[PDB]
Amino acid sequence: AVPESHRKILADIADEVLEKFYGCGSTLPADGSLEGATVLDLGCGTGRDVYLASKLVGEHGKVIGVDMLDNQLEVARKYVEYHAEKFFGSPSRSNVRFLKGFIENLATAEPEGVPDSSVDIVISNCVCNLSTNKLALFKEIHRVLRDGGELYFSDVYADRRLSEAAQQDPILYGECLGGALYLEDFRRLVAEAGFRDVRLVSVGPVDVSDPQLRKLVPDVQFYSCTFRCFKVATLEATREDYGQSATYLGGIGEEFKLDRFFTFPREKPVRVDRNTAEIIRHSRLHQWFSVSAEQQHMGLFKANDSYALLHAPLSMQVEQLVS
Ligand SMILES: [Ca+2]
Repeated sequence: AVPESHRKILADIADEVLEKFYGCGSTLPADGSLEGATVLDLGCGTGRDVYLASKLVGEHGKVIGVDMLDNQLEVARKYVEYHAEKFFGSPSRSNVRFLKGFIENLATAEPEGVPDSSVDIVISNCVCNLSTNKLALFKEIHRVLRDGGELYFSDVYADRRLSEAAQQDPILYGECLGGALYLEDFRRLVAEAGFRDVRLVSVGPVDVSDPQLRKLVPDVQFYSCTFRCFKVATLEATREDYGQSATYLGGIGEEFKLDRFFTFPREKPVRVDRNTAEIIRHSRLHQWFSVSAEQQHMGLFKANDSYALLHAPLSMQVEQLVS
């Protein structure tokens, strides 16, 4: 937890914001990739993650938080000036705002709604499983994102379908296990929402130890997954070879790790499927990459040392890439 680069910025953030923040922090993409981005944190709380992003996006970027806990927002809302001077030398130069509303309908949040195609990166940590309608949440994320933008988030998933009994249990529900999707049900739902290519960034195990809770979910394996789901018009459901290479140019780290299949060393050409090329080309990432032209179609993409897993269901990717 807590990368070194963030550590200094957190030391700067108002102690009331940190003391009262509920939850784990939203993980963020590589810091350099955030410059100038518009970022939205679903379930922002006291604003810990909003304020951290504020600094990293710089003065041209902007950050929006949403949440419906009155108490937590009121804290967030009154340290705007604080952080605008601590990051940007004047108290009237804040690049952030907090909105009150259900994450399921961003359009009706207060002061203002989040308009269509206005956001580069949507972040959240552990909001979906406590959510009332997952599909409507995902559809709404897709609405607010611009082309090339991404949902970059962490949640709890399961390696199989939970029983109605487990879904009804209030302790399980509250731990965000009860509402966990089977990963394949997840992949289909999110695709029905418009996101056709889901990329695994990292995965951790989650254990249920308490013997009676465990009895509702006997052999179920839960995982904490961070996924990134780009909104890019040209993506297909399959990962197809059109003979391309991408080359990370430098500037935002020694190397760029797109997901658990694709790592790009500075100035070394790496062969890529066309989905991966389109993500690079239409996302903010284009700035730090060179992507070669589409040739003739060559079949499914195999020029990767884990290609069989690359095409396998999410379930197999996750379980293999923990162990
Ligand atoms: Ca949060």
